[PDB]
Amino acid sequence: ATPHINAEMGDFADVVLMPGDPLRAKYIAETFLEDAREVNNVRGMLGFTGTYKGRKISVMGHGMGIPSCSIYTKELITDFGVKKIIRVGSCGAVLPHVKLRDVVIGMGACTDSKVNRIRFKDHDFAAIADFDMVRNAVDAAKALGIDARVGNLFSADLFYSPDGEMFDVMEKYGILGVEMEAAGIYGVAAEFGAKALTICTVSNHIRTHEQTTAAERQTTFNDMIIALESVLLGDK
Amino acid sequence: ATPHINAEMGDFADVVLMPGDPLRAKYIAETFLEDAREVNNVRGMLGFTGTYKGRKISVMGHGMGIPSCSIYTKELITDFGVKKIIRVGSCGAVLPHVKLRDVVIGMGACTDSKVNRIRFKDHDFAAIADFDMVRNAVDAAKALGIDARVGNLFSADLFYSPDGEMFDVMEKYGILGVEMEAAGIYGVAAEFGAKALTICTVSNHIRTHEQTTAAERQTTFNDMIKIALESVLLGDK
Amino acid sequence: ATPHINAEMGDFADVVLMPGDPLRAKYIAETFLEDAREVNNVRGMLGFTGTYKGRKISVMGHGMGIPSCSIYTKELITDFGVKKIIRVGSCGAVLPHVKLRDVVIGMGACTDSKVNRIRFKDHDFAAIADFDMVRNAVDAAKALGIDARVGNLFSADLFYSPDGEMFDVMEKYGILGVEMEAAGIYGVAAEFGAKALTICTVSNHIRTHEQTTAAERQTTFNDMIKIALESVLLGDK
Amino acid sequence: ATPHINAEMGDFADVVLMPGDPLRAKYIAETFLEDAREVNNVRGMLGFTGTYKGRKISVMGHGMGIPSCSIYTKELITDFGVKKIIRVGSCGAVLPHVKLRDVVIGMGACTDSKVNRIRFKDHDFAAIADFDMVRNAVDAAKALGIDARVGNLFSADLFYSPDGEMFDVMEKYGILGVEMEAAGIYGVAAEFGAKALTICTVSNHIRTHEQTTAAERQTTFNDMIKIALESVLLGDK
Amino acid sequence: ATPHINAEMGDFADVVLMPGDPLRAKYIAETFLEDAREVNNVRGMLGFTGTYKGRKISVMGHGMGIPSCSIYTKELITDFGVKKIIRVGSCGAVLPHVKLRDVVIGMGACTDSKVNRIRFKDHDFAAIADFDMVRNAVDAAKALGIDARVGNLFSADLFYSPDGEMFDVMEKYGILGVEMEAAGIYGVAAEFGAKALTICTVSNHIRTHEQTTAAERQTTFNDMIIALESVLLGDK
Amino acid sequence: ATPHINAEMGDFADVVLMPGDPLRAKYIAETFLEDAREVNNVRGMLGFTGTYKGRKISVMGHGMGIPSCSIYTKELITDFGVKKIIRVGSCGAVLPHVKLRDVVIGMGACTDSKVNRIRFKDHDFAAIADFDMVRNAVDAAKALGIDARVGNLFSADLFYSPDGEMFDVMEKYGILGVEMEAAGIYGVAAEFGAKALTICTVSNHIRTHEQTTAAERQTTFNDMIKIALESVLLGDK
Ligand SMILES: c1cn2c(n1)ncc1nc[nH]c12
Ligand SMILES: c1cn2c(n1)ncc1nc[nH]c12
Ligand SMILES: c1cn2c(n1)ncc1nc[nH]c12
Ligand SMILES: c1cn2c(n1)ncc1nc[nH]c12
Ligand SMILES: c1cn2c(n1)ncc1nc[nH]c12
Ligand SMILES: c1cn2c(n1)ncc1nc[nH]c12
Repeated sequence: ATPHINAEMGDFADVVLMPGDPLRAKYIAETFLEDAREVNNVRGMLGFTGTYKGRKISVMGHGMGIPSCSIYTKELITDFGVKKIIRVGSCGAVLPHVKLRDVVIGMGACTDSKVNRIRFKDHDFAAIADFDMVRNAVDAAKALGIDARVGNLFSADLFYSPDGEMFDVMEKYGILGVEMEAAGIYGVAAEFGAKALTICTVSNHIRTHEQTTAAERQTTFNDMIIALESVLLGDK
Repeated sequence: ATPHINAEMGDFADVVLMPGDPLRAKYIAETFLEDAREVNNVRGMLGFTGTYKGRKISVMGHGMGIPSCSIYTKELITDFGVKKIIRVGSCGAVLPHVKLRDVVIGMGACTDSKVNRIRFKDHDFAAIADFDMVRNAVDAAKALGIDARVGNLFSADLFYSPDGEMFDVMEKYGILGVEMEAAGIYGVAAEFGAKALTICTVSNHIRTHEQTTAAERQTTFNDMIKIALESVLLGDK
Repeated sequence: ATPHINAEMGDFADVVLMPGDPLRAKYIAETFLEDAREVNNVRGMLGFTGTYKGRKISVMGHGMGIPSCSIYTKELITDFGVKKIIRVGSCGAVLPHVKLRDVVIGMGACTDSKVNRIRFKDHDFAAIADFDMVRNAVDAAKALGIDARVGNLFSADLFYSPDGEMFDVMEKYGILGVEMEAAGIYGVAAEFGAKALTICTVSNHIRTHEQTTAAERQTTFNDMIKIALESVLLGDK
Repeated sequence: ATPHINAEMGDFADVVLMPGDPLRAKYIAETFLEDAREVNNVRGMLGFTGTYKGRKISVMGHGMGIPSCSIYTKELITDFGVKKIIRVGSCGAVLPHVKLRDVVIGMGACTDSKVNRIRFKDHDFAAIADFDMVRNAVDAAKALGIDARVGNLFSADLFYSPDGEMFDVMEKYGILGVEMEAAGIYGVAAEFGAKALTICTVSNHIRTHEQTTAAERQTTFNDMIKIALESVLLGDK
Repeated sequence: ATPHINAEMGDFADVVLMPGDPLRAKYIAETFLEDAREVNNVRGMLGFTGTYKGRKISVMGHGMGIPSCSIYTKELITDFGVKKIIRVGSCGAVLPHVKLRDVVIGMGACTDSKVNRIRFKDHDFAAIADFDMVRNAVDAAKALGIDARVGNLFSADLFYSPDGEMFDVMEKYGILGVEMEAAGIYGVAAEFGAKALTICTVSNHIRTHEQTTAAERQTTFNDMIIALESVLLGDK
Repeated sequence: ATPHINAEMGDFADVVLMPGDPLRAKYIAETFLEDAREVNNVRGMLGFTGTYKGRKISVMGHGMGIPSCSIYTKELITDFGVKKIIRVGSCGAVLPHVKLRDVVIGMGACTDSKVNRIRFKDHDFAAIADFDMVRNAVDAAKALGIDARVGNLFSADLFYSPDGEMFDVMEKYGILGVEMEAAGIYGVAAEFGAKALTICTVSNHIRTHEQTTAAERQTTFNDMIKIALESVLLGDK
């Protein structure tokens, strides 16, 4: 057991899918995993282990923000044998050609957090996904007939930014989606020698809004959960 | 409703005690409040409203880290008429003369986050509590016979910090507790125009490596809660 | 003797009021102390020791700016047994509801100096006063019938700042007064192990451009001095 | 023409290979392209346009260092309709398991340069390659019987860095190769909306050394150019 | 009158010599200026105007540190018509070949202050003297048979540094003297369009100490006060 | 030999002239030196050693940008006993009174590069020339009937900067010329204990433009080389 996870080695699979919302982890285990057992409830951060097409898989919330997800991904890597983290989340778009319900894969993650500068002697650490995990996700999306955009996310510390001028900057430099975790998870994965990937669905357009239905949005969220099939591709 | 709270104006008291652990908010409402009703469960961040000695009072988790609690404290302040936030958390100690379950009152909060530099044009913003709230908490602690140190906390972004040497610097400058929120809450309170205070219980020593359990963290920090609730009463006078 | 003070251990009281203007220290000693003797004139930085209602008390200028007052507060703390520094200065106001001769108590001090980043590994050090000293000053002000706001000061390196827009940011974040020392004094107190507090009199408004004379700045700020001296008396209890 | 390229729109293919050493451009054009024509000579930075298996390709050196290649890549993109840039060159390795003449593909590039912080309001821009170009290079290498590593480069401003400890940090965080351009090319690509990739062969080990021979550095260069060119044809799909 | 100088246009010469110590300004007026009148005493920061070989010259303290001297040099430039500031001060040496009582001329001034980054959009502003003033000082020292070193000073914010490792850095990069004002004065002079020069005598060796006599040290201080003759050379 | 210079100790004079454009080195050697011999050719960066009025001089180009010239100047100083480096090149002007083909001598060099902050523990290093070399150049120019301005250069990392407002700041603080190397050469000179100077002719005005012709840029280049070479003889005293 670690200070934020009341579990033991073996309780997690060597791959963990992580949404921000602990209730969304419950949704995923119940919708997609067979024989799911709950393996953590400390601080309400529900985590589960079951099987997908016979493959052992865990899913667990990571909370909002780089500091929260850094705790959980660290402890999973160093104390529960986890090799792969797949964040499965929502993001806001700044580019006009990125539409509601697009699937975005973060090959890199920009940030206004200081955590990677602290790690990297105040220089620029390029916070990146594991390439093979990216490729597995692109291929799994193709097999399902979904086109995924691959590029940069931006991991914000302030959901409610006082700036607002920073969204123009993100647009100018081609940021595909704004969320709050990827850069921290990629930093954790480099620091402790594991592999990580962030996939997001566009849940709003920070400029404008666009228009869809609940059924359509929930369909795309389930499409993202690509993540499970990418694991199977990785297993080779 | 706000993007992270499914409630309406009036569901929250004008004062909200906030631990990081939503299960601890649930424990506070069951143990200390009367007629406690649940007013939020979005993302599992349980929030409750009830009364303490007749005073309407809410309690709601804020999650771990400056970005998490920044979301919740903002929405409480801008859409639910919340005037005072009292964070009631845990912290790790670096000073030798600070032992487990000691109560610390962060008049100020150091940080290695960039959020206040982003608000303050890259200068030093002294993240501070409301003075009257600090004094209320000190007086309530004296009336309860509970010791409490008043000083600087350090709000860390990395619970698992790769810079162990920074603990020596925290120690040198008298930091009473390492937690993960205060400096961001004080920044929100200033940005959005309310008042805040962080009280913490020392739950582990970073040097001695003695620590309290996860079950103890959510259900044994009762002195802190009493200080927090009684300090509201003094503030209402 | 230290490199900037020609005196010996015992010449200073354990509490030193310090304005920036050495002529103001001279005025304080003549007007408020009894049996005042001069204990330093190096570089014209006049310092005096006497008694206030029987309590040994010193007063000495610290010069303008964080680097100037850092020298003097350091030497007082490390070679003259000084335990408490009470800065008694002037400040410029940015908030509309803050008028000339208002008294401000800096529980914290923002700054655009780099000195605390250099002490604190480039992180945010919340430069704060001693809590008991702040409360002493608040209580002494109430007993004297003098209003006083408690909050953040901003310690500027550039009196003539080329960034006028930073005043808007100070205003947004509730900065009660722009002066040039508090954040450095609070940093010295923490580094070298003593306690400090800055009290300031609003001597000009940065927006309205109303200002007090240079002669008024050195001889009309009497309410502040009374608060400072009486707060020491409360602290001795 | 532009300040550093004396040519007209249309003289360059939409894909440009860029070695560092400008003398290698003429080599590539004569060894791997058909029907090559000279399209630039300003300050000895020779450029050529030709075909590889019918596909229009240009090649031109970029100089050493982020400021140099930032100039040439910008002008190609904004004034010559270039859509893809492939930098081909050498790097030094810090990882014990990365060996001399290994092929490294920079999906990302760390840097100690300030150029991206100037672009990105002093936040962290992740300087990344175009994903399809990365994958094209991996597959083209595979088809040539070459396993290629994919991960982070580090683009150093100072070949002779005074901070020997940074190489240990690079190794801790998995940096595959040290060179001097990738992060700057990636930033320009993002700034003006084109696509870029850096491929490097390991020419030396910062740990120990025992560098490579002459015919080995000839075989290995040819493999890298072959990989880059076949990757373009894969990108055409 | 300005907020820190109780004087009027005309009261100062268009060149001001400035030591840190207001008592040292009094010493200089009394030792070197004819018909000296005191023209400022606000905050005890004594300033004087007299003549040197018939040339009108002022001298005035500037206090310790960049923030203090920035106030006084600013107000002198924008409100009293001053064109040239010559700081005349003491510095500590870090180089082993820089000896006690060497005369050091700051063609540039390094600093750990943030004031020039604030002025210069967070980039590196090279805080420099006016070249002609440097050359006049070198020539005046030569005519007096004194060899002056010209190079970098370092302007510290903390006389009592918590670092201490920074002195090795200054030594490595050839810093001739450590004081507390030059970089701020050069920043003021660029910002408001005036000219400035810092001359220092080495009053200690931050490593080791060396050994001289009071009479010898006071002789070298008077040699520095070079400054007066450099003005006359500047007048052409 | 060094990684970028295939030569031996003694092949270079103790004084090296460095243009940016490497093709200018052969020009200088053939036009102003006697008995010139080729001493380097690695990646087309030709170097030559000869005499000017009996004085041994070398010339070799430095590439564009701080990282490029930092490599070559370092290796010359640490491995070829070089004592003085004179960079000769062009710059852009922001000041209305600085005119095309004016000669500018960089007593100091501002920069938006991070290299000196990496050297100087993130403080402000003033990147400065050697004073005697400055004065030698002024006097040599005077003797040729050329008035030369002396002050600050700005060494830009990005020729194509995304912050158009920085040119206004440069103009406010008196920058005489914008180029891309001076501050980096000055930092290397200080790091390894040698002497350096950058001389520039104004080739364009950032304000407006209306650049210079061909025979004008020929006359002006020759004047700059003449100034640099006569300045060396003045330095020999
Ligand atoms: C603006 C929007 N936004 C954000 N800032 N951060 C995270 C996020 N997730 C969905 N939408 C988001
Ligand atoms: C070491 C300990 N520690 C920490 N670092 N950060 C936050 C925190 N909360 C309780 N204990 C904590
Ligand atoms: C504007 C005003 N102002 C200032 N900036 N800094 C320090 C200070 N002391 C009194 N008044 C002050
Ligand atoms: C150490 C090594 N090294 C470097 N630093 N930078 C660029 C580069 N290219 C090959 N080898 C290199
Ligand atoms: C160490 C020494 N030192 C200093 N730091 N700063 C200014 C100064 N003037 C003389 N000696 C000095
Ligand atoms: C604008 C202009 N400019 C520049 N930025 N950098 C270097 C340079 N050399 C000549 N002209 C230049």
